[PDB]
Amino acid sequence: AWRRDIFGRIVWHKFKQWPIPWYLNKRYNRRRFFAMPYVDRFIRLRIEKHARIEARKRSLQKKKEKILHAKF
Amino acid sequence: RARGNEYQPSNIKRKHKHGWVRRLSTPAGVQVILRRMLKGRKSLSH
Amino acid sequence: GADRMSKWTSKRGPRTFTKSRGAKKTGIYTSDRKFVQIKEMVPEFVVPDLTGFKLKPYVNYRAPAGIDTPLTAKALFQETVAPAIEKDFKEGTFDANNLEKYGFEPTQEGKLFQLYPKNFPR
Amino acid sequence: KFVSWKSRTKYTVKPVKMRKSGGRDHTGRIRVHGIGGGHKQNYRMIDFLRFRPEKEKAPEPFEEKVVVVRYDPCRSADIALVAGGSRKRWIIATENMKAGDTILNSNHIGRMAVAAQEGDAHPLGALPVGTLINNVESEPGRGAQYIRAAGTCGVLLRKVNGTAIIQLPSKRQMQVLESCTATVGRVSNVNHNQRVIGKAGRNRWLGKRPNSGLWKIRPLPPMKSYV
Amino acid sequence: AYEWGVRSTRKPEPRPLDRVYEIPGLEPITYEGKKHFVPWLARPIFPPWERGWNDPRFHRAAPIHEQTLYKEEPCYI
Amino acid sequence: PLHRYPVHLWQKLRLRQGICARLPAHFLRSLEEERTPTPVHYKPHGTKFKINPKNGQRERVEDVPIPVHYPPESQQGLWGGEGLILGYRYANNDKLSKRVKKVWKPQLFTRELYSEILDKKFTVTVTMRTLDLIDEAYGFDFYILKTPKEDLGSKFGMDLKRGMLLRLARQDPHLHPENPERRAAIYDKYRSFVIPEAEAEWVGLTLEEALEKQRLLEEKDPVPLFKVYVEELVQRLQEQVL
RNA sequence: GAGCUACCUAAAAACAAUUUUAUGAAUCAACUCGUCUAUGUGGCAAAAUAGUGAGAAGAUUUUUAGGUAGAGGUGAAAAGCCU
RNA sequence: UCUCCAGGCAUACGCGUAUAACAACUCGGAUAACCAUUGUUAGUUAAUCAGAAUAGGCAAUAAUCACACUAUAAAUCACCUAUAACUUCUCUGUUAACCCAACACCGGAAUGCCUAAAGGAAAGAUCCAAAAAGAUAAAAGGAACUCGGCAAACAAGAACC
RNA sequence: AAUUAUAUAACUUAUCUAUUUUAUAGUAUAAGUUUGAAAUUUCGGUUGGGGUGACC
Ligand SMILES: [Mg+2]
Ligand SMILES: [Mg+2]
Ligand SMILES: [Mg+2]
Ligand SMILES: [Mg+2]
Ligand SMILES: [Mg+2]
Ligand SMILES: [Mg+2]
Ligand SMILES: [Mg+2]
Ligand SMILES: [Mg+2]
Ligand SMILES: [Mg+2]
Ligand SMILES: [Mg+2]
Ligand SMILES: [Mg+2]
Ligand SMILES: [Mg+2]
Ligand SMILES: [Mg+2]
Ligand SMILES: [Mg+2]
Ligand SMILES: [Mg+2]
Ligand SMILES: [Mg+2]
Ligand SMILES: [Mg+2]
Ligand SMILES: [Mg+2]
Ligand SMILES: [Mg+2]
Ligand SMILES: [Mg+2]
Ligand SMILES: [Mg+2]
Ligand SMILES: [Mg+2]
Ligand SMILES: [Mg+2]
Ligand SMILES: [Mg+2]
Repeated sequence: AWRRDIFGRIVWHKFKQWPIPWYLNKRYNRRRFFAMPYVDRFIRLRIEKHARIEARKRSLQKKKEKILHAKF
Repeated sequence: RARGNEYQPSNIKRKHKHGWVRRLSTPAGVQVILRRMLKGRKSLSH
Repeated sequence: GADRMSKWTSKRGPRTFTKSRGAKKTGIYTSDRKFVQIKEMVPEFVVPDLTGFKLKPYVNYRAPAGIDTPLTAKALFQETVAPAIEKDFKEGTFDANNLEKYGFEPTQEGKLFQLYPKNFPR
Repeated sequence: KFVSWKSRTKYTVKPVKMRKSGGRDHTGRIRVHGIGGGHKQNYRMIDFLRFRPEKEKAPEPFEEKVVVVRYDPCRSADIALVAGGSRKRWIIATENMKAGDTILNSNHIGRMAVAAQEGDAHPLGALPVGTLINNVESEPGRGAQYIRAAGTCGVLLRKVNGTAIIQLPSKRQMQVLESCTATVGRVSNVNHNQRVIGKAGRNRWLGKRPNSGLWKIRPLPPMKSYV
Repeated sequence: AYEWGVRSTRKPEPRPLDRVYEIPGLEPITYEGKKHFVPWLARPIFPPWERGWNDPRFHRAAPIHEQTLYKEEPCYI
Repeated sequence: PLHRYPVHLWQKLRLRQGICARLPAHFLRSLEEERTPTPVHYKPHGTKFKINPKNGQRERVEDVPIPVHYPPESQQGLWGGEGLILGYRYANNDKLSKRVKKVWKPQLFTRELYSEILDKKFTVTVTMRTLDLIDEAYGFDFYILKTPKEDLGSKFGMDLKRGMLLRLARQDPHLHPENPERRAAIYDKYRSFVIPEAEAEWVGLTLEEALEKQRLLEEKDPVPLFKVYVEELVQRLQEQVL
C-alpha cells in the first residue's frame, strides 16, 4: 500500500504474512503510518531544498551549453 | 582524581539512551531525527 | 567513543544481545527451552533428472539470437485461450459463466500455488 | 516507569515482597526526605475488619483460634495469625494475646453491657463506658483505621442514642455510630516507646536517612515605629 | 473494608466510545479500510475473531463452569 | 528561487488536484468557503461610520474579531460559539501598570438534551449561551438544523446535524415505529430542512473523513485481464458474424 | 544530557589471619580513602608518582540495569555535585 | 645457555581484525633490529560452554556447616485440579599483545582460581664533571636546626591543655 | 526597595444546582477582598581608608 510515514513522506509499504488479523496484533499496531502537524514545516523544507537542487542543475546545463557553442 | 575517562562504554545504555526506539518515543525526539535527515547526516541515531 | 557507522550485528554487544543473520527459521522453540524442527518448514530442493539432457551452459557463437519480444498478457492469451473461444463461438457453445472451461481461475484460494498473494518461492 | 508494588488483589497469608520508594513518586522526584535503604522487608496482609464472617456463612458471632503472635517488620505493633473455620488471616494483636487463645468476633449489639475480654471484637454499643478499645473504625463496615499502633488504647467516653464518643490516643475526641466495631484492650508492644536506638547505624537499618546539614508576625503601621 | 489492589496498577478502563456511534442511523467513518490506526478517524468496532481451526500453541481453556467434570459439591483434596 | 503560488493559495491548489478533486462539488464548496462566525466575545459596531469625538469628524470603523481558542474537548459538546479567550490585562485597568497574562474561561455545564428527530437523549457539556440559543430556535432540533457550521463550532454538533438531515431525507420509518402518525408529524414539522440524500451524506465531514469515504466508494479489486480480453474477443467475433 | 558525579530503586557480589566484654570493638592484609613530605609543574598524569598515613563485618566497599533535568534535579550545606 | 625481576591464567563488560603467514620498508612505533605499519591471503567449527499452551485453587515456621543454640535489622517457581498437545537440533557468540584516558600514557578497570609450573627485562654506546634528584654509611656532639623535631632516626615511648 | 502576583489558602457577591418558607447548603465560571509560592526591575552625586554626619 501507499502510506505516509511519521516523517511526512510517501512510501510504498510491503505487507508481511501474519497468523492473526491486523487489529489483534499488538506489535503491528505500535507502528505508526501517520505524521503529526509538527512535520509540515519539514515537508516544506524538503520541497524548497529539492527546488534549489533542480534550479542549480538547470542553470549549470545552460552554462555548459554556452561553453559548447563558444568553443564550437 | 584524574578526569577525562567519563565515557564508560555499555551498549545497552547506549542504545537505550540514544537509539532509534528512544528517539521515536517522543515528538521532540522525532523532530531531532527530522533535523538530522534534512542536514543529510549518514547516522540519524545510535 | 562508540562506532555509529558500522552495522549492528550479533557479534557486537553483550551476550544477551542476539539477532539473526538472515537465515529463515526452520522450527519452533517450545516451552521448556526446546527446539522443535518442522520438516515442512525446511526447504526441499526439487532437482530434475539430467540424464539425456542436451542443453549445456554455453551456446554456439553461430546460433542466431532472436528478436526480443517480451511475453505479454495478450500474447499469452492468444496462444492459449483464443483458439478455444474462437472455435466455440463458431459452434455457438460459448457462455460467460463457463470461462473456467477455457482455463480461467475465479479465485486463487485452494490452490497450492497462488499467483496473488504469491505463496511459493522462486 | 515506576509501578507501585501494591498490585495484589487477593488476600493471602503468604508474605508479599515489598519494593521500597526512597521518598520518590511515580514521577521519580523526592517528595519526602529521610527515606532510603534499610533492611529488606516482606509484607503480611493484615485484615482490619475483625468481624468479617467467612464466605458462605451467616453474619452471626463467630470465634477464631490464635495460632501464633509474630513480629512484623512493617509495624510497631505485633501481628497474630488467627484461625477459624477453614480460614487463616493476619490481625493486630492486643497486649496479652498468646498462642492457642480463642477470640470472639460478634455482630450482636448487646442491649445490656457485654463483659469485656481483651482481644474480642464487639460493636461499640455493646461495650460499656470506660472500656479501653483499639482498632476503631470511623464508619460502620469501613475497617480499623485508628488506634492500631503499638500500645495505643482509646477510651469510650460516652454513648447517647446511636452515637458514641471515642477519645483518640492524642486526646482528640471523636464520634462514631455505635454500630462501629472496636477491639477491646490496648495494642501489643506496650513498651515500644522505651526502645533505645543507641547508634546512628541502627536508624539506617530502619530505612531512615540523615537530616540535611542546612541550618514572622508583621507589625501593623501603628506598631511599626515602636517595633 | 480495605480493597486490595491500587487502582493505578489495575488494567485501565476502556476509553469512551466515539460520540458518532450514539447517533442513530449514522454509519461512522473509521480507519478500518486503511488497516492501521490514525488519530483523526473513528475507532472501528471489530467482531470477535475465530481462527477457524485449533492451534495447539495458542489453545485457550474454557471457564470452570463449562468444564465437563464441574460438580456443585466441593471436594477437599 | 520562488514558489510559483503564494503560500496562502496552497490549500486551494491541493483541493483542485488528486482524490480531493473527485469529491462532490457541494462538499468542496463547504471547504472552500470561509465565513466569519457570529460575534460572541465582542460587541459588533452597529454602524459603519461614527463621529470621532476629539476632532468631530466622520470616521470609518471596522469589526476586528477577538481571537478565541477552542479546546479539543469543545468538539465533544455544543458550546454556543463560546471559547477560551487567551489574552492580557493591565493590572488595575490602567495602561501604565503591568501587563499580566489572563485567560477568561466559559462556564460549562452538563445537561440532558432530547432530539425529536433522533428520539434520543444526549448528555452534552453546554454553556448557558447554548441553552439561550436553543430557546430562540424553538427546540434542540431547530438549533442544530438552523445553526451553520461556523456558529455551531462543534464536530459533535455537525455530526448531530448529519443524522437529523439524513433522517429527514430518507423519511426513515425507524423513527417511532408502530406510530406512523407520530413519525409523520415530526417529519412535517421539520420539512423545511429536507435536502437530497446525496448531499446529506457529506454534511459535517472533515476533509480526512471525506477522503476515506471517497476512497471506499471507488475501492475495487482489479479486473482479471482474462475477462477483459475475452470481452474484446467476443465483440470482435460477434461483429464479424454480423 | 545522571555511561562522570549527587541521591535513590531492583538484582547481585566481596571481606584472609589474629584477639575480643561479641561488636558502626581491637591488630592488620586484600579492598576503599587521601594525612604529611619530597618529586613532578607542557609532567607518566589537564591532579600523577614515591614514601608516610586513615578505615578495613559496616552509616562498609564494589558490579549490572533503571530513575530524578536547568524557572530544575540531588545535597550527613562544601552554595558541593549534575560528562 | 646465563644473570636478574615477580600478578599470572580465565570469564564478564568493552573493543572490532590490532589475530596468523607471506611480501614490502613509503607512512605508523617518539630510534634501530623487528614489526603493533602498508599490501595480499588466510582465520573463531558446540544439543553439554554462552545467548535467544490455557484456566483455576493455594502457602504462619529465614540465613549463618543448621544441630544445640541465641538473636534482630525479620531475611527467595513449586504443589494440586482440569483442558490442550502426543517426538526435536535450526539460529547466534567463540581470533588478538584488545577496553576508558587525544598517545604502545608510572593512571582508571568487576569476578573465579592460583603466587610461580604462569609472566617478564631496570642498562643504545661511552664517560665519572658542577648543580639537581634517590639510596646507604658517620669521628665527637645530640634539636645547639627551624616559624615549627619539617624531614630523617640503632627512636616509634610517657603526659597535659 | 518599587511594581505585580487565578501558586496555594481563605472569604463575599453573582452564575448554576438542589432543596427549602424565604432560608439553607453546595459550585467546570465571572468579579471583588484577604493572605503571598513566585516574577520583574533598580542600587543618583559630593564626600584619604572607613564610620559617621552631612551637603546638592
Ligand atoms: Mg573528555
Ligand atoms: Mg560506573
Ligand atoms: Mg543543623
Ligand atoms: Mg547510574
Ligand atoms: Mg574477616
Ligand atoms: Mg571497627
Ligand atoms: Mg588502623
Ligand atoms: Mg583506629
Ligand atoms: Mg553523600
Ligand atoms: Mg556553611
Ligand atoms: Mg560560605
Ligand atoms: Mg618479514
Ligand atoms: Mg621512525
Ligand atoms: Mg602480530
Ligand atoms: Mg598487518
Ligand atoms: Mg580465545
Ligand atoms: Mg590525557
Ligand atoms: Mg617465565
Ligand atoms: Mg644508561
Ligand atoms: Mg642512615
Ligand atoms: Mg654522627
Ligand atoms: Mg631552638
Ligand atoms: Mg637559631
Ligand atoms: Mg616527621
